[PDB]
Amino acid sequence: EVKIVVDRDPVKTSFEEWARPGHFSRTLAKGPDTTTWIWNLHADAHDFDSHTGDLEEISRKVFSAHFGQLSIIFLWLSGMYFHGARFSNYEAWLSDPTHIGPSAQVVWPIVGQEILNGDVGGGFRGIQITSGFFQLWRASGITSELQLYCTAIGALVFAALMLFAGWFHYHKAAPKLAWFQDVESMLNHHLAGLLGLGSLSWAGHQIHVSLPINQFLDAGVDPKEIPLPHEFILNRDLLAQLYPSFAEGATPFFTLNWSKYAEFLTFRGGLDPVTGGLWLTDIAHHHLAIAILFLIAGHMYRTNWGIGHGLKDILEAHKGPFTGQGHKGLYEILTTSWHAQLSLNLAMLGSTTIVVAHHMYSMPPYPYLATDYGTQLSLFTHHMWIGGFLIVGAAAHAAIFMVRDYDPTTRYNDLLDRVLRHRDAIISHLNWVCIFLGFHSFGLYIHNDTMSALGRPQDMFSDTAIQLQPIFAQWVQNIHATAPGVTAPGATTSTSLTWGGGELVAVGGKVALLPIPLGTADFLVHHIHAFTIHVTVLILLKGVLFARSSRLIPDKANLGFRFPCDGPGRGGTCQVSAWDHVFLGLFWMYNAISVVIFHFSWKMQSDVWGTISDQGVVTHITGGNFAQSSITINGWLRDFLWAQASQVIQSYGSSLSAYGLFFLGAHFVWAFSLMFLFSGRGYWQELIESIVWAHNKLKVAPATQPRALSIIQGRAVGVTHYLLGGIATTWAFFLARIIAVG
Amino acid sequence: RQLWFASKQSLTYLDGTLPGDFGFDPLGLSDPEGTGGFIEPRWLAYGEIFNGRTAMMGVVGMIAPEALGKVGLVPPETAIPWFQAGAIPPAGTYQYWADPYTLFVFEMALIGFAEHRRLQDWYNPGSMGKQYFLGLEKYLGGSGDPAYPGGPIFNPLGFGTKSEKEMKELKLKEIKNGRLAMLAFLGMSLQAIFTGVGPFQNLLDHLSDPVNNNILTSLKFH
Amino acid sequence: MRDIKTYLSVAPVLSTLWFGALAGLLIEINRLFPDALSFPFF
Amino acid sequence: YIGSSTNLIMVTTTTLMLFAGRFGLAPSANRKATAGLKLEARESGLQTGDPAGFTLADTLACGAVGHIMGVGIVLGLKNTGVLD
Ligand SMILES: CC1=C(/C=C/C(C)=C/C=C/C(C)=C/C=C/C=C(C)/C=C/C=C(C)/C=C/C2=C(C)CCCC2(C)C)C(C)(C)CCC1
Repeated sequence: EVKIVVDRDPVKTSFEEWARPGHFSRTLAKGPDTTTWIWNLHADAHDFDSHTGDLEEISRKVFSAHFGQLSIIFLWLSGMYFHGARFSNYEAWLSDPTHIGPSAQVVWPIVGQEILNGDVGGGFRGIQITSGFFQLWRASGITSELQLYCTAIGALVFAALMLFAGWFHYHKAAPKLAWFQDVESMLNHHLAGLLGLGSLSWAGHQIHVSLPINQFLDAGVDPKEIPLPHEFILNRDLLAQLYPSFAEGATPFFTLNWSKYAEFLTFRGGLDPVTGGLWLTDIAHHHLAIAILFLIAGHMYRTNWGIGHGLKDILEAHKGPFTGQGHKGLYEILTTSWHAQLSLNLAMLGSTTIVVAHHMYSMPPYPYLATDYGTQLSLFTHHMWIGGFLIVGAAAHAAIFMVRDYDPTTRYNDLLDRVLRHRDAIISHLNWVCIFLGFHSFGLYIHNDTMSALGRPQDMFSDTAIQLQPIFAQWVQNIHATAPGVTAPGATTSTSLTWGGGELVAVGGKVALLPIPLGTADFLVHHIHAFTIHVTVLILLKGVLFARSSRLIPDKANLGFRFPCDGPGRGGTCQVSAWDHVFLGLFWMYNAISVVIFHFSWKMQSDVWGTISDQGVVTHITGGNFAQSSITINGWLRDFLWAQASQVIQSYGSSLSAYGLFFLGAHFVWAFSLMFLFSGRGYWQELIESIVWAHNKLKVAPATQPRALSIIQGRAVGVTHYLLGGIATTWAFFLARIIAVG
Repeated sequence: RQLWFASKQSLTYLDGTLPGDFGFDPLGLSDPEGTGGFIEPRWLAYGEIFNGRTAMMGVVGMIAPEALGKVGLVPPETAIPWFQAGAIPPAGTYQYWADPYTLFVFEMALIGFAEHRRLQDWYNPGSMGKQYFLGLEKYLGGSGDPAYPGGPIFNPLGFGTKSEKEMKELKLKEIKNGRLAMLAFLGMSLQAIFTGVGPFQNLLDHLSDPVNNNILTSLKFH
Repeated sequence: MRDIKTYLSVAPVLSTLWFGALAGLLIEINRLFPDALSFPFF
Repeated sequence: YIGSSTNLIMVTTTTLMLFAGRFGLAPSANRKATAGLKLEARESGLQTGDPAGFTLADTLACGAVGHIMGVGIVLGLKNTGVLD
């Protein structure tokens, strides 16, 4: 069956190699005859599958690499907790979080950057932050710098431990194949073990530490004399004072009359007006139910005993009439090629990151989070960016799998075979859908702008003119606002407040959430999003499906994954490798994310965020001009892009001045990218040649023969600089604007 | 081999090498396809021996003081449950002939000396009887197997007279008493975590009143 | 040992330490001569 | 509080689950059910004292499932008092 088989001490911890670069690649280890060697060295370091031919060694290598990654993550967490401990105003922030700006970074007074340590309130000076740690540290009842300090220490310990574990598992006790390739027990554990018990232990930490101290702070007390956590579990009488049921030990649970615990485990829903956040009772019930669900899920597959399924015994049964034999053998494909798994997991992880970004703003989990505007905004846009990048990586590695490790002779399948057998139909129909959406979602904006600039407003696309109504969205919102009436009696309000029914939650003269109406502008922006997503999918899916062989080049696969072209023959064959398909799709994903985040910023600052008067009149941060100025590109310039770019541009000579400076460098690089994206190579090669002559004239010609970057590396550096410029520009814009006005 | 809840991965390596193999291992840990460091069957027998011995000593000692206090002449100055002796600060403490912490690190250093030397012997058997040790050198060679050291330092009276059968009896006795002491220790500690009054007083209770049956209450308290 | 010496003589780490030392020198000069615009020695 | 709703429900569910196992009415350790029928018993190699080959896994899995089905059929207690 399945056992603990491993091997002993393959590679010794000897520095013999560190002084010899490129030991892994036979060609690289010979020596740098030119300068392209030092590019090619970094370029293929992590390329494990091109260093061997057996999956055992590359599996060991990736097992060690995961430990390296985890060590870096732990070190980052430790740095964060430290800087919170020794360099923040966290205690003053806890004193009253309504109007005290979270700052967690000071700068040394050397070169005039003292102005960076701007006024943040609470007798502190420091660069304001928007990471949003403080809402978490108030949720977990840290409420003391000693806790941050010791947590940073423990994080450092875990980091060193993981680094050790890595070194040991690669060098000394290397796992074997029948361990890795055994996915049944891995699924079994990770379902039951990691996620379930994780959520369970967190529910523990919440019901036994957070809930009481948070309730006390909501009652209003200086956290100095707030009783320490362990003094809430050792002596029961405190929790007894809080929750009568909680003073009944464990009888009401075991004896199946769970309703007694109804006080601290409940299903209220909505938000908590004391902090706008979620009712921690609800989130505790959530984490606990999720723990139980993962535990009961974990027991699916047979591992050693006689019960349970087998991932081979599940696929082959499914075989429909149209497709034929079904998923037979697919189990072998997804167990014999790492790149396949990397692609699948990257896709699912990007999608989950996006849905996390979405669910965050509309249901603020933490307390006093939906009122620190910049934090909410920055979190949402960061998660969106991460999701986009993960998705593109998924597509790229899927293409790499399609090229290298796919083969019908032994890694056969009858499903993917059919899929590839009609690729042309797929790409054609997706292309036509892309054209259709492009037309009927952007030409609408063009028509609206034109009919505006021609003095014919009553022929526009808006509520006051020829009208388009997003009826399905309002239908769903009505349903979600009337569902807690009959369908979900156990709830108290709608699942969130953004559903089109209820009241508004406002703390400290500022609003946090309220109903959200949808106008024709929302219809148009949603169709823009749909179109751009469809085009990115078109690019990447075409790349994957045509990575093997196209009707232009018959044997593309033999030429490898990443090569620049196939010469200028047959009318020119530039950018045919799947690698170049990903190079293209990157820009379109960037554009999709950019327009999405702009739409989000405008919609929030024009319909939700803002301040509330003493009487109750709302005056939003931007005045609520969305439904009347999002329908013209010229509007986007005037109402949003130009106007709300003030705070970044007057930012010189103030605390926010750093956000100003980047706003130029971001643009600059942004420029710079074109120089690599537009030019070619031969020109630069000849220029380098003349420069080498000019040097050689002075007996300075270096033996590391200069060489203009190879084509693929040129495109890579170009796209990297371009993404950097764009993202840094929107980053500076967002931070400066929101943290200045809000 | 009195089979109590065995399996086949047990019998893959539990072929009767440990003194008195009963055949009880559903999981099948030490399967010898790849010998896991510290999962070696030799190491497993070593571990059961060492653990059971420590548990015997602990079950005697933790219970000794208060128990003796009952109708004995060890003063009530130490009439305290083992889990209230001071090892569990949320229970009790005591003023000793030093402070708590330095005492702990000192005893840790001593036990570390002993067990480090024992482990070094484990790796290289007999190899302690070479280096200068201010005497004691001509004793620590052991009886070959680190499992069973022997030696007049650890064989004073003299048993297993001319025999391996007598050693087999004495030794079965060892495994049985180790497992029994393990059970008794674990039970005392669980009562302590759930009852809260102390083992010997629990006997004081369960001598007369049968109705106790505190699994019925399942009351979880400090 | 000599292997780690030849590794340390590889341009990345040497360059990082050299640049760190140079930057430290410059920032220390700036500390000991704030804003240092002209050459007020001759 | 013994013999009441909770007691009787839990005991009857778990005992009927164990009987379905031991008599051939459950797809336990040495029985894997197909799309339809169940009687496809095949061995795992887990010989135990039970005369029908019941290891210390199926006699635990059937118990877990019986307790789950019991808790589920009882905590729909909308007709015997929402509080006991
Ligand atoms: C006749 C006979 C016999 C038998 C007997 C019997 C019938 C017994 C029973 C037994 C049993 C009776 C067992 C049981 C088991 C059970 C279990 C093992 C359970 C578990 C449970 C759990 C674990 C739970 C869980 C949970 C929780 C905790 C919460 C949430 C929900 C749930 C439910 C999931 C013998 C063998 C003696 C011998 C021969 C003759």
